[PDB]
Amino acid sequence: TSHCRFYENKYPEIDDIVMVNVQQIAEMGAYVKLLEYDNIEGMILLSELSRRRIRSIQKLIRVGKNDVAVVLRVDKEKGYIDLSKRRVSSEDIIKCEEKYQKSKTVHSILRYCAEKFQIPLEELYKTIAWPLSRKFGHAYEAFKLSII
Amino acid sequence: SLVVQEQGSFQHILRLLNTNVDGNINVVYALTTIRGVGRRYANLVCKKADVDLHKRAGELTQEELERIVQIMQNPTHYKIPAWFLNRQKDVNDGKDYHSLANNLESKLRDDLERLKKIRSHRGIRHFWGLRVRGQHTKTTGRRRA
Amino acid sequence: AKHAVVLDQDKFDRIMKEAPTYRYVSVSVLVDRFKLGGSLARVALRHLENEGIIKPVSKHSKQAIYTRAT
Amino acid sequence: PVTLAKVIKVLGRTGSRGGVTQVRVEFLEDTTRTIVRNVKGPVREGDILVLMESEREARRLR
Amino acid sequence: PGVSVRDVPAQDFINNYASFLQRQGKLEVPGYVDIVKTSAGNELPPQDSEGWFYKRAASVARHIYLRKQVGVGKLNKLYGGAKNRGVRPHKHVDASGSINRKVLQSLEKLGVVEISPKGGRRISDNGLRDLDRIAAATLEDEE
Amino acid sequence: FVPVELATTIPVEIQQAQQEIKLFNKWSFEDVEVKDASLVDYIQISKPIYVAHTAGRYANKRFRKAQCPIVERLTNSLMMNGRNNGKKLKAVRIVKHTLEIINVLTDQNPLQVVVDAIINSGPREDTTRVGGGGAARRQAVDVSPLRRVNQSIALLTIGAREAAFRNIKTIAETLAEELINAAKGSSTSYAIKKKDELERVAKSNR
RNA sequence: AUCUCUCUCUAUGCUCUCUCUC
RNA sequence: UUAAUUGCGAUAACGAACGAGACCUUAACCUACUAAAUAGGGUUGCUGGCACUUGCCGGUUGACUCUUCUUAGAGGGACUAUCGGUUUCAAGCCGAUGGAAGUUUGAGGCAAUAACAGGUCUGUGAUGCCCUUAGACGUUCUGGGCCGCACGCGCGCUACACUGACGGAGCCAGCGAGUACAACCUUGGCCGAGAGGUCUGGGUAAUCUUGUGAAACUCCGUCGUGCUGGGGAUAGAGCAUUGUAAUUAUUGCUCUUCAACGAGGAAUUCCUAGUAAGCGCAAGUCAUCAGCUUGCGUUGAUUACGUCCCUGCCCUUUGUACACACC
Ligand SMILES: [Mg+2]
Ligand SMILES: [Mg+2]
Ligand SMILES: [Mg+2]
Ligand SMILES: [Mg+2]
Ligand SMILES: [Mg+2]
Ligand SMILES: [Mg+2]
Ligand SMILES: [Mg+2]
Ligand SMILES: [Mg+2]
Ligand SMILES: [Mg+2]
Ligand SMILES: [Mg+2]
Ligand SMILES: [Mg+2]
Ligand SMILES: [Mg+2]
Repeated sequence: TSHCRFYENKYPEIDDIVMVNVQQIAEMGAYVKLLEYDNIEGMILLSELSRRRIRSIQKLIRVGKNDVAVVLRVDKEKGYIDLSKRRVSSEDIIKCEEKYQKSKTVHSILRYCAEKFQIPLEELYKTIAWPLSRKFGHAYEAFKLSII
Repeated sequence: SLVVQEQGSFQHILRLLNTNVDGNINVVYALTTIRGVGRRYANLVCKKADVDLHKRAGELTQEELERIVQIMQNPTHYKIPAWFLNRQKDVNDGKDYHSLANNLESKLRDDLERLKKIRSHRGIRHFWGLRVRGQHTKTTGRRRA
Repeated sequence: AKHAVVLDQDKFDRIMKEAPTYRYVSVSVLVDRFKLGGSLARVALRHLENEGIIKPVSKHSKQAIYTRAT
Repeated sequence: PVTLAKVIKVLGRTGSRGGVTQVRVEFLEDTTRTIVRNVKGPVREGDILVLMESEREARRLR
Repeated sequence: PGVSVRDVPAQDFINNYASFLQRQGKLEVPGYVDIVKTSAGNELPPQDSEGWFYKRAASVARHIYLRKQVGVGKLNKLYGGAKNRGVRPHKHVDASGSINRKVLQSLEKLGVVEISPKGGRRISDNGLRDLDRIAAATLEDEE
Repeated sequence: FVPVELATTIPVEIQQAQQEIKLFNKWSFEDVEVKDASLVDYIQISKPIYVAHTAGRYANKRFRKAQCPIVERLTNSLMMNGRNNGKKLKAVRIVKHTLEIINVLTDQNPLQVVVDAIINSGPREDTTRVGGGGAARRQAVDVSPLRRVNQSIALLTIGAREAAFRNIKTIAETLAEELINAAKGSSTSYAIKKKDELERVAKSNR
């Protein structure tokens, strides 16, 4: 099985900007997978999904598609994500998108190696992406630096 | 019930009667993967052979496999009458046959060709790409080719 | 499950040494803790229960309820 | 934080959809307070009602 | 103090009877044992090759012991069940009609099941004795 | 304990003090510990039912639903989704199996564990679609006890159902595991997680 | 003197007609 | 207030009549009465088996004795009864006790006034009127056709599997329906591996089919996260059956063929207790065919006991440049 988080530490932080791929709509909002932090399930409570009343839910959010998001409530014990889409400021959105793209690129890098040789994925993650992140901030930046 | 652990003797994934026979399916249900071979009749064949059904696909020794093949290809001699096999009575020989793997399809094709030659309703339908056995195409068959 | 329907000797040994310490023994449990996956697990369980090893709680088939001796 | 109050009287039932009860909650820790609370579901007199909310109260539901 | 057939658990008893039958030489098996599906309302034939027909015979005997006037048709009705018509809702279809008859014939040959001059089959005294013996054996096995 | 002499054969267990103490099909209906204050006549306990299968009238009054044994209610809840509508015997069997599993794993009287799970899953603060014009506005409403209990039970069953949908794990074992998780230890069970999420949502709203 | 306090878009539509005897 | 123009009461209205209710029909309760080889017992004979000292389980139209269950018939039963409080203490309501039962005890069946330009002349010998009326739109025979298929909806069924499927083996139902001036429901015994044959009898009815030994379920297995033994559509080929006539598989049964289908978008139906759903069965159609309806009966949940937010409805007031009446 393939897993492990995008960033250095296991659990997300408060006011972290994420991109959320929509799985299914229930009652609170949607049990989305955060594509900036692992694949831990969380929800956008029906109040902070859009700035204005837009009536339609499956045209501005859409099942299967990605949404520009921010993490509101985090509980460092087991696994809960109270999430927002509205609290993301104008602009800022572009930055978030860029970050998401970077994350995706990073993910793409870390799977080919695994395919070539199996071996534990956590170990691979440790020896490729994390120290650099710790040194600076994000792995894509490190990659860019390396390229330069 | 078997307490026997078994060492490195059984080789999974077998090439039997041209079509690939996969691993660790329960002999009968391993044989079912081959066209012409079907569940109940496979079971019957196995019984005739006198191999225990509660065994692995790789487990089978070559002799047993050979016997099974023989039973399949020449069915009439081993007490398998009419309410048993594929082409009962038949149109070409008078004898009944339990067609297999790459034979049944060929036979079907031949039949279709003959129908086309002799312009029968069923044949016409087949040529068209339409439903034959009493169906109303008002709703039936919107998947197409 | 990626095959894993073999009563392998090493596997058997593993089962022998991993069924104690853990209180609950079942086919599902075995599948979970990566050894045998499916039909032959049941067989293994049966042949562990001849005299001792793991004590029965269940008087019912399909679902097995077994506890190791304390 | 954990609080719990016994119910004593029901102040009718309010809601656009309805169903949600308006209750008068009395605290078993100091009976000096009788507050108007929103309760979802079947509720009678003399029931211990756990409250995650401490002080916030609302009457009508619209 | 003693034992009878009704007071001993169903499946265990039946299996014991089957075992006894297997042990015994006389049975008069068909030339089509485990070649038939036992029911036309059934999809796949019985498992574990040897026996099963023995088990059915035992069950038939038990049924006969329980009632008085049971024929082939009634027995057939008793066995079988719902035939998977597939796409169409499953109607109750009776078992394979000849198999039951064959079983009855076999029993008659053994001398356990006889006929009554009203219609159908009833138990013989020897048969009853045998059943009682089997019950006793089952009891012994239990405690 | 005290064999009663009959012409008919009766098992030893029945003869023993099961005539004297009437608790379950060989389980303790005593202990009696509800972690929250009172909550009785909402979670039943007390009445020592032998097997969780009673045919009675528990919809024909407002609160009479409470006087259902908790195990029975669990069984009923399990009895859900197409393939299993009716067939309460199956449900009962599954419950028994679950109980056995609980007994095996981390010991204890399973009933108490069940009760704990029921207590610790169910939510204090809930959401209702009040509207504010029919739009996405949900005022935080606190839940009544019986309803809350019912909800908890349902979510527990739902968890089990979710687990079983294409898996090696037979329903009962999975159910037991999730119940244990709910009670205390990990809180990585589905139902409990859902409840917590709901509570969080309620908190962020009014 | 006891109120308590709720909320927004929504456009248009062409096919008849009927009395008695005092 | 009540399900109710249901009451109580205020009273230019008083006394009414429909409607509702009552009423019928059944479903529940009657160890009460009348009764019963066409319904079951009870004891004892007559035997069979195992314990054996009495016994348990049966079989048998042997007597005789009843009637609790099964049938019906007369009847009875609950009327909100009894308190507890609440309400101008009236009308009533919610809770508790007792009760077979307290939602009008559940469900029906009849359903007012007024209509609709609803539906039908394709139920009729119920018909006005117009037409065609002898190469006939009459009539019957032969053969198609309504069953065609690039598509779009509406019902329903089967599934998407472990509470599964597949084997065994447990074993339990209620409505029916069924022969004459014809060819019914079919038992029991032999054929066949199924379907279905076949000589016989029973039954034109509580008796015989049929205790409709029905499924789903119940227990022992086998399989085991796999579009895989889940799914059985589509195709072949063959054996019967009904019919004068089965090709455009009538159906059935055996075989092989194994697709779409990983619980379903926006949407929307149905349901508040023996109910929902699962599961059958019988009947209607029927020569043959149920995925259909109509009635039973098994299995039996979850959540409400409320509000008017959406969708309607009811009355009261209100405003209408609207009565083909907001389309
Ligand atoms: Mg009174
Ligand atoms: Mg009425
Ligand atoms: Mg006319
Ligand atoms: Mg002409
Ligand atoms: Mg038509
Ligand atoms: Mg319809
Ligand atoms: Mg199948
Ligand atoms: Mg199925
Ligand atoms: Mg009956
Ligand atoms: Mg398959
Ligand atoms: Mg037809
Ligand atoms: Mg208008």
